[PDB]
Amino acid sequence: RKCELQGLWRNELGSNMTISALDVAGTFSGSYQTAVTATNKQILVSPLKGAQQPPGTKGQQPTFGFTVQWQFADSTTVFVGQCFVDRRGKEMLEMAWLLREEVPSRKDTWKATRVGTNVFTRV
Amino acid sequence: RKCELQGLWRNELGSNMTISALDVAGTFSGSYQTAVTATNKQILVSPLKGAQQPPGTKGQQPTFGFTVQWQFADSTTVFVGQCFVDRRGKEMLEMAWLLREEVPSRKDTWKATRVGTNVFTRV
Amino acid sequence: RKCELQGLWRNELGSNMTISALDVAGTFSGSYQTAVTATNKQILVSPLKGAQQPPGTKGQQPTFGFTVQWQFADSTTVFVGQCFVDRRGKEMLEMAWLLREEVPSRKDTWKATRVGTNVFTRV
Amino acid sequence: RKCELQGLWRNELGSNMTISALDVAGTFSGSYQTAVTATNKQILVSPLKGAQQPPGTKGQQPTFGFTVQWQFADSTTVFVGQCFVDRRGKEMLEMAWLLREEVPSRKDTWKATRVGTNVFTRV
Ligand SMILES: O=C(O)CCCC[C@H]1[C@H]2NC(=O)N[C@H]2C[S@@]1=O
Ligand SMILES: O=C(O)CCCC[C@H]1[C@H]2NC(=O)N[C@H]2C[S@@]1=O
Ligand SMILES: O=C(O)CCCC[C@H]1[C@H]2NC(=O)N[C@H]2C[S@@]1=O
Ligand SMILES: O=C(O)CCCC[C@H]1[C@H]2NC(=O)N[C@H]2C[S@@]1=O
Repeated sequence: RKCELQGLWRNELGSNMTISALDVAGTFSGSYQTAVTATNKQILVSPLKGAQQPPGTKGQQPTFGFTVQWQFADSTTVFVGQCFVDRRGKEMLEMAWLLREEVPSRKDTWKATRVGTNVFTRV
Repeated sequence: RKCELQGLWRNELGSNMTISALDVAGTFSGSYQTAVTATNKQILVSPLKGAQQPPGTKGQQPTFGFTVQWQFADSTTVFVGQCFVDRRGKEMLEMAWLLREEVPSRKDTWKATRVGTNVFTRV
Repeated sequence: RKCELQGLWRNELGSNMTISALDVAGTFSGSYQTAVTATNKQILVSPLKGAQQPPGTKGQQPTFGFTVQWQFADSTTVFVGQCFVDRRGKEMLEMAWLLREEVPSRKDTWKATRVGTNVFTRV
Repeated sequence: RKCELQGLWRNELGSNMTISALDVAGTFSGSYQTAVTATNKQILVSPLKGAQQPPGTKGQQPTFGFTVQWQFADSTTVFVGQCFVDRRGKEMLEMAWLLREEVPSRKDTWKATRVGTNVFTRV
């Protein structure tokens, strides 16, 4: 089915992710291979956990989000988004994300969160 | 233990959330009772799914995130953050969030995502 | 003059903007013709006001930001970004933005702010 | 003059800012003394430039935004917000911000932008 989250996706940065089938409650797992890191550590495949809303009846794909638990950094990213299918059946996940760094003190919390967007296409 | 995610939390908006114990992989579930909605629907307790990094050894709490699958809206929120413990042992979760609305077309994606911050204290 | 902000730009949504010459302090003015709106109002050209950092000497273009005072809406947008010149000399402004709605009370501030990204190319 | 931007403000991080009188077009200037920095540089007073919407007639203060050109860093911040007067007449600016780092290449743009919120009270 078009825009099913399950499967292999790639974003404009060259990152890849695999999403599992959805459980009955719309929960899913997956793995994320980022192309880029703000750290200087070697990148390792990392697990993700999320949930997607059940589909409506208006020809629109439901919203979803997940958390990436990076295996090589102390940071955590969450992504939230919605899939779209164009005229030609090409699927795209439009996503926004927040990347949270682990900071030394509460006084540094103001600087801890970066934000961005990604677009994923089906591999 | 201080800053253990498991338990009952409340934010400045008056929202409440319960977080489960962490599984071995640092995955957790929970429920979220928001005080506020951008919709005009009646608020219903909603499930959450997330993951937390394992703790370091520097006296700092690890980062974490989760997804809220709202039971009364087509939207999805993700939250990402870090707990802090003050001089007096009062715990606070410092969080940033993105709220994603389900939009009718890809051309409306630009307007689909709101952003904010919350601070949770232990109930 | 590569990556000189002064001039005419268009982003991926079809929005156009004109930036005036920078004054000595790096402040500038301009106009912004958005292709899209979250309102049901007729879009009208709107003024912008901003500032850019002095160029450094390392071959990297300086960061800059601006505010757009929409003439057809009660909201305000801020854009912040940096210009890049590709291998062929083509200029792109990579920007992130926040769109702030005017809300009826303080309790409503939580839902007031949308976030996104745009890329502009020279017209 | 309740919620008149002109004047002196301090936020929860200890930052101070002075906003000049608004000109007829609602544009303004000012200075910003941040208490905190993501750099290891000595903080220096920095100029801001912004704009505010014309007051409506519904008893709600208009949205506004500004850019801060940090004098001690290569980054730029944009703030966007709205003033509120509480039951006792106390004014608070509820603001969200983006802090854009200058990055060495375009490929690095993804990590360039931090986001957060501040609340200002009249000094
Ligand atoms: O560097 C880190 O702290 C962990 C790796 C973060 C990779 C980021 C980057 N990769 C990607 O595919 N989209 C952006 C948003 S994700 O936080
Ligand atoms: O209105 C909706 O679309 C679903 C409910 C969203 C509640 C928001 C609001 N509640 C809260 O505790 N923090 C903020 C961020 S959450 O998206
Ligand atoms: O609808 C409104 O409230 C005012 C118009 C906002 C247009 C938005 C939209 N147009 C554009 O070029 N980029 C995005 C970010 S801007 O806030
Ligand atoms: O360190 C830098 O790059 C420049 C200074 C940035 C200070 C930040 C910090 N100060 C403040 O009052 N609110 C937050 C958001 S502002 O970007």
